[PDB]
Amino acid sequence: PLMVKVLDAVRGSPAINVAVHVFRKAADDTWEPFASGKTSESGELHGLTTEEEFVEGIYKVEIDTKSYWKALGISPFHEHAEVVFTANDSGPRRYTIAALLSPYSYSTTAVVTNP
Amino acid sequence: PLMVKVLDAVRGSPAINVAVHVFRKAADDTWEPFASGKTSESGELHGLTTEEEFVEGIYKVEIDTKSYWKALGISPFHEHAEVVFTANDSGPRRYTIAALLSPYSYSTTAVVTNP
Amino acid sequence: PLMVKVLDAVRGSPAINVAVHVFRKAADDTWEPFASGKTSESGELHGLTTEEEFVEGIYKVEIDTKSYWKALGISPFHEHAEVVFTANDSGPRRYTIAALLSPYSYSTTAVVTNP
Amino acid sequence: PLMVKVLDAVRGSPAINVAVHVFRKAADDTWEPFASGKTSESGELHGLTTEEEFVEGIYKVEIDTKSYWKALGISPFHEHAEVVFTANDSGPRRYTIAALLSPYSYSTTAVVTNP
Ligand SMILES: CN1C(N)=NC(=O)/C1=C/c1cc(Br)c(O)c(Br)c1
Ligand SMILES: CN1C(N)=NC(=O)/C1=C/c1cc(Br)c(O)c(Br)c1
Ligand SMILES: CN1C(N)=NC(=O)/C1=C/c1cc(Br)c(O)c(Br)c1
Ligand SMILES: CN1C(N)=NC(=O)/C1=C/c1cc(Br)c(O)c(Br)c1
Ligand SMILES: CN1C(N)=NC(=O)/C1=C/c1cc(Br)c(O)c(Br)c1
Ligand SMILES: CN1C(N)=NC(=O)/C1=C/c1cc(Br)c(O)c(Br)c1
Repeated sequence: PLMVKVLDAVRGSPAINVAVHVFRKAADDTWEPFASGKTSESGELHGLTTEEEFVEGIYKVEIDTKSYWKALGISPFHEHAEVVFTANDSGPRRYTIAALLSPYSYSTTAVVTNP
Repeated sequence: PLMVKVLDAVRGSPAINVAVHVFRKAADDTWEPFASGKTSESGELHGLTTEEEFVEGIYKVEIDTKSYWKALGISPFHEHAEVVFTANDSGPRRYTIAALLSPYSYSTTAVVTNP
Repeated sequence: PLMVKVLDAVRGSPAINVAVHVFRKAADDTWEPFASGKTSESGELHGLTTEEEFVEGIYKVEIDTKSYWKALGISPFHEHAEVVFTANDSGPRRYTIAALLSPYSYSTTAVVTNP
Repeated sequence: PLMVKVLDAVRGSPAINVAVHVFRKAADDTWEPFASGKTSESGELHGLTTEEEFVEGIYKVEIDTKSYWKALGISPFHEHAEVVFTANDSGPRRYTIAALLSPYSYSTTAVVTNP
């Protein structure tokens, strides 16, 4: 139900080995750890959560962009990219959180499907 | 070797049934028809060409965005989105041409892989 | 030295009356309030800080995109757009933080100039 | 009434000295030259046309992105960025055509205002 995809707009490629941390806003309004991983050779991170565990709520996806650009010898602007959204608030959905990265810019979109 | 993917940034979904026409710049410098199709339920168009036929050159991918937005009752700015690029000019590659659409904006990127 | 500009990709217009909150990372590694305001009729927010006060550090620009869309007869995907970056690490610069908004996507860029 | 602005997502700067060519679709359905220029140090191109001359029609803005990148020690993906749109179909408007450039991606938006 939750997948993250990261692309590199400088090289025209998947962004490989990018670290991702996912949080859920708790009953008390603080950010509780939820899931993490690194992108694959296809720039994708699967297997973050299960349908059962991915209940309605506010989630934060942090994508560690800065370390990615440094490893490539390219000077970056942002510390990371943070995507904060409400999930499943009309019922269970499958989410792809995509990020397209440049050193001084990024784009993020959600593709939300109903099985 | 050539795939086109189209996303809708208003609805957060694949852009389905979007018409695509692909041209190749000919020896004479004019735009010759090459391939066409419509996006699927996943917003993807596969099977445009074969490795054999997809030789080096300048290609144009025209995505008929205007008809897409009209069918949805949303007022659009652009007539279409046109992506013009040189392909295979360091050797054969697999290309994904992605377009993320809004009524008054679009983003396009290429994901270029080497099998 | 710090300006925020916000555009609406649905309407093709400035995003007016968008609330913005700016934080700076403190010596103790928490987010200290730094500046705030709302975008004007041109989608711009000037007058956030002064050259003297805008020293080197990690800054967070929170753009309250959800309320913008909730006001217009949308229900968007994101809670807000956050832009986190290190400022003035090579000396004083002027920063424009731009954001282009759609209901299920946004893009953000920085324009960094040396006066 | 018509302005073009071009930004560089790699450097976080205006894209300076970018060539732009503007065409209008003629009664006979071919592309007639209309206006041209190069972006300034602010990445902007003003003075393309006048209110009197900029009547309703289909316009094409060609932004010569390849030469921009070829000058800088890149070899980009796209030959150019083309933006094709109907102007003034509900009456006279002022248009800013913005483009944010990366080597393998670009985004383009319109800001359309009613003076
Ligand atoms: C379905 N639904 C409606 N109509 N309004 C909601 O807030 C809602 C939430 C929801 C329901 C289930 Br069952 C589920 O597994 C997940 Br996750 C979310
Ligand atoms: C995500 N994205 C953004 N933010 N700008 C884009 O052009 C874009 C494209 C995209 C490309 C592929 Br390929 C893909 O599988 C998915 Br999902 C999205
Ligand atoms: C490989 N190569 C190099 N080094 N410079 C080129 O222009 C080039 C082009 C090319 C070669 C093959 Br065989 C092919 O199937 C495709 Br289509 C493109
Ligand atoms: C100039 N400089 C260099 N070379 N490395 C730095 O970290 C740095 C920081 C800086 C200096 C001044 Br004076 C200033 O007003 C601001 Br604001 C930032
Ligand atoms: C105003 N108007 C309406 N209502 N429908 C149109 O097609 C239209 C076009 C138009 C009118 C003027 Br007078 C003008 O200077 C420019 Br230029 C465009
Ligand atoms: C144009 N644009 C795109 N396509 N993606 C962006 O983030 C973006 C930002 C933009 C930034 C400034 Br500064 C500006 O004056 C204008 Br007019 C637009």
